[PDB]
Amino acid sequence: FHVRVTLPPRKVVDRWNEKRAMFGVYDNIGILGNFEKHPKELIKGPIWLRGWKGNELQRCIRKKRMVGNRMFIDDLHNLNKRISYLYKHFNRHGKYR
Amino acid sequence: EYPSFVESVDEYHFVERLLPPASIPRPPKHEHYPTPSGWQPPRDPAPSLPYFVRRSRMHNIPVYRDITHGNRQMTVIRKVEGDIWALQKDVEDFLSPLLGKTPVTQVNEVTGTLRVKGYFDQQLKAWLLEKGF
Amino acid sequence: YRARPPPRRSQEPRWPDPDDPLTPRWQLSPRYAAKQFARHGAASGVAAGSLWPSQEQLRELEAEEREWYPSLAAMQESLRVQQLAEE
Repeated sequence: FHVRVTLPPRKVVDRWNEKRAMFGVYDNIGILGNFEKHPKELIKGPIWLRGWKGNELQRCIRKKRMVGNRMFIDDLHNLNKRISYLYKHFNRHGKYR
Repeated sequence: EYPSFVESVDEYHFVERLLPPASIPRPPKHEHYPTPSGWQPPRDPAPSLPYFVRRSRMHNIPVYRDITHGNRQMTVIRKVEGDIWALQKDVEDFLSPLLGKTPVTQVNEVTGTLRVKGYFDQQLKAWLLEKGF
Repeated sequence: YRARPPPRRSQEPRWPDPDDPLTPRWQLSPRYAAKQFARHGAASGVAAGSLWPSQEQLRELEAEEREWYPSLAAMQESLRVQQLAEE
């Protein structure tokens, strides 16, 4: 529980840099834009996660269906074991049956 | 070995009949009100009461029923612009002789909303028609 | 700052490389062509003749249609048998 004896350099954040100042700029794109491109298209991320959601089990089984055959042997195997564990933990355990 | 096709603009007007409207139409003016199903338009001027009830986009008085916990019966008056207390005075005073007691109410100034305990829907429509809202 | 150019949707008819191995199969389907025509079709450059069933396809649809789907007269004649039996 020994704590730092030296002060850190004060962090200067300019909230006016390009990224923070442009943040949320095209969000209304569908509405203000005569709907053509829907706001889902603004999402930059992992290829199976775009504009979609789910709890841990659904995430895993989804990733396995979409990008599965492009996976490395090890992460594929861990993906199978993880899907198994989550499966029987969600179905067969809990307080609320 | 492709089939021969013929191009024409004549029969296209039929396909105009199949396109859905994305906006609701204004109700055609009739000679007589109320109409057969009972829809009655608002007056030419608006009343002088310090509140106004916007009719819903189908143009009906925005009064609804609501049920909480399966036994709790309420009536919601919605879309009110003005002093809502002004409205609550009138609603309460109008409902009181029928109920025998002053009805319980929740006023919401931020929502512009009134809640009344019980089902008064039928009797509230008739009232907000008289006042012309 | 100036904002980025707003994201737009090109309306030019779009053709994925046919010989490209990585191409998704749902974009190389005979159906994708017909829908391509339905969106533009002059600008798409889809042959209009292709949008109808071929000679083979037509003989096969014909076969199914007369096999599983009788004639109105025939079905009335079919009902008469049952009603007579019941009486």
